[PDB]
This record gives sequence, structure tokens and C-alpha cells, in this order.
Amino acid sequence: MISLIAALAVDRVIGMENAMPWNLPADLAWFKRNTLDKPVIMGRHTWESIGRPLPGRKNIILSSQPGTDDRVTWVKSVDEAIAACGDVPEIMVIGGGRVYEQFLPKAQKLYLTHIDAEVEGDTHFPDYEPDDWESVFSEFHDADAQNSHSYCFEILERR
Ligand SMILES: Nc1nc(=O)c2nc(CNc3ccc(C(=O)N[C@@H](CCC(=O)O)C(=O)O)cc3)cnc2[nH]1
Ligand SMILES: Nc1ncnc2c1ncn2[C@@H]1O[C@H](COP(=O)(O)OP(=O)(O)O)[C@@H](O)[C@H]1OP(=O)(O)O
Repeated sequence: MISLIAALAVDRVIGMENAMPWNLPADLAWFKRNTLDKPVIMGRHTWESIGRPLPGRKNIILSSQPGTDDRVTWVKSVDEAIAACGDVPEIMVIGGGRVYEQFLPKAQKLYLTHIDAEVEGDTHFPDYEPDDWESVFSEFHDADAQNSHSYCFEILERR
């Protein structure tokens, strides 16, 4: 099964030109916990912003162009990406906007982090109808000395 994982502010904003104005180490501990030892699919843009291959994960990058990094796998379409994952119990899709949009319709589960922040952004997570998903897990956290804003982790299963 395919799952999507993303952090979103109000308005489904997931990214902007510059770094986001927040610091959420807890969210990043969650992301890692949920993606480790699984293959992750991402768009060329997300990859550049990450910078290096995520450790302990099979990295598959989607690009219309030839790959410029032999440490990861480059594919040219959605179908190839899926096949590059092989026979695994769960494929994690990490972004960005374009990529989430293409995989949404094919995903069975969403691992979302709702951040209580209002920011200007230019990339949104795709609109989803809640009634189509069952919240199987949900846990709110207040901001703290380490996390600049409050947030809530939620796991959704496609009904
Ligand atoms: N929940 C969630 N949070 C995010 O920040 C997010 N980011 C992406 C794409 N951008 C990124 C950027 C950096 C790292 C990153 O450095 N990850 C290290 C974290 C080390 C730590 O725990 O700080 C990792 O190994 O996963 C991951 C994804 C995709 N889904 C998301 N989903
Ligand atoms: N179906 C697809 N086939 C090939 N490349 C694709 C793709 N969907 C997305 N991409 C790539 O993934 C990049 C988009 O990355 P992203 O989804 O991380 O970015 P954004 O968050 O800005 O929408 C696309 O620009 C394209 O890479 P190239 O610009 O190198 O062509």
C-alpha cells in the first residue's frame, strides 16, 4: 500500500520559496519514525531541498531529466517509481505538491501533521474530503521550548 506523509499549516500550505518560519523537531522525529526502512518517493524539488539521501531508506526521485546523483534512484514516471519500490509492505510518498497530487488518488493511508500556523505559501497539500477517510490515530501537542507552534499528528485510512 501507498501512503503519503506531510506537514501542513492552515490552508494546506506545505511549502514556500524560503525556509518555513517554524521549528518542529518533534515533527521531524515523527517523520523519521514513520519512514524508516521503507522506500520513499519524492519529487526533484523536494530532493534538492533535502540535500542528501535520507539514511536507512530507499530514496526514489522522480525527474523528467537524467539523474545527477548515483546514491539514489531516479525514475521518469509514476509507474516507474512504484515499480522501483519492489514488493514492500508500505511505500512512503514524501512530497512535494506535484507529487502528492499524483499519488493521493492511489493512497490508502495519510500521515499528516497539522500545524497551527498561518503562512503565505505557494504549494498546498491536495484537498481531501475527510468523510472519505477514517482518523485512526490523532494526538495533539502544544508548542514548547523546542517546538515553536502547536501541532497535531493524525493518521487517516481510506474508507
Ligand atoms: N511530517 C512531515 N514533516 C516534514 O517536515 C516533512 N518534510 C518532507 C520533505 N522535506 C524533508 C526535509 C528534511 C528532512 C530531514 O532532515 N529528515 C531527517 C530528520 C533528522 C531529524 O530527526 O531531524 C530524517 O532522517 O528523516 C526530511 C524531509 C516530507 N514530509 C514531511 N512530513
Ligand atoms: N510524473 C512525473 N514524471 C517526472 N518527473 C516528475 C513527475 N512529477 C513530478 N516530477 C518531478 O518532480 C519535480 C517536482 O518536485 P516536487 O513535487 O518536489 O515539487 P513541488 O513541491 O514544488 O511541487 C518536478 O519538477 C519534476 O522534476 P523535473 O523538474 O526534474 O522534471
